[PDB]
Amino acid sequence: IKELHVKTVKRGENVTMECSMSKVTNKNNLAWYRQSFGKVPQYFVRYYSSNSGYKFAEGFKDSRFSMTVNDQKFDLNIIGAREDDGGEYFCGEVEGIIIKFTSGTRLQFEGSNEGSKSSDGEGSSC
Amino acid sequence: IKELHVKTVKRGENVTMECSMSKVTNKNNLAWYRQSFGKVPQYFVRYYSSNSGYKFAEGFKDSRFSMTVNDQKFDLNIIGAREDDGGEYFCGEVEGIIIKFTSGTRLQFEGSNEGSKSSDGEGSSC
Repeated sequence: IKELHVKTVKRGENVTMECSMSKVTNKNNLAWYRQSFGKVPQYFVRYYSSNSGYKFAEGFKDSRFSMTVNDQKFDLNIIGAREDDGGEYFCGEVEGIIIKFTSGTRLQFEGSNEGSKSSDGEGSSC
Repeated sequence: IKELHVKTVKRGENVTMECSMSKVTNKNNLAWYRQSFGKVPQYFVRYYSSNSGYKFAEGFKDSRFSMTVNDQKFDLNIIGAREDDGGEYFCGEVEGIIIKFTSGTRLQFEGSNEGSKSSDGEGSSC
């Protein structure tokens, strides 16, 4: 039962969550579904017989997101990396009346450590 | 976008988790998954034209687990919640090539450091 790839960084980066293709099946039932923290996972963007090769869910505005898709890949990408990006991401192919997430990813941002003037202290990592 | 039920719970508690029949489309396509923290989520138990009207994932045996499946309910029950029942559970139903998660619950425990001779030190917190 596979582990969610854990991947920390911070504001401005760019980050790539790699789902494979690769033992994948009916492309058209292939997805990502974004899960922000404490919410319920929604479908987010799907594969799409075209050049780029995807389409984001209708409910959805953000130039920052895209994917490299081709025969091997089905990766999301984000340019610069805000923080409410913070979430889990699973990529799954609905097949049957079941979806079998063949991967996804946790991306948690800052850590943190941000230029001394305002606030509490004590590091850390207690 | 629809939030998790946070359900903080005592080691030994019996827990039920709610999905509403009230608002599917087709109950032939509506199931639970369970993502153990920082794993990938997993088809877990689905709906079934049966007396009990459900049937567990083929990878799955645990007598604790059951469902209250009727006209109103698609209800996930746990006898003697223990620690590693923790995680996140969602209910959702496949619809074409998408699944749609109608709800789910972030079960957590205890809610503790349950104990006394815990502790390196502190108050708080947090």
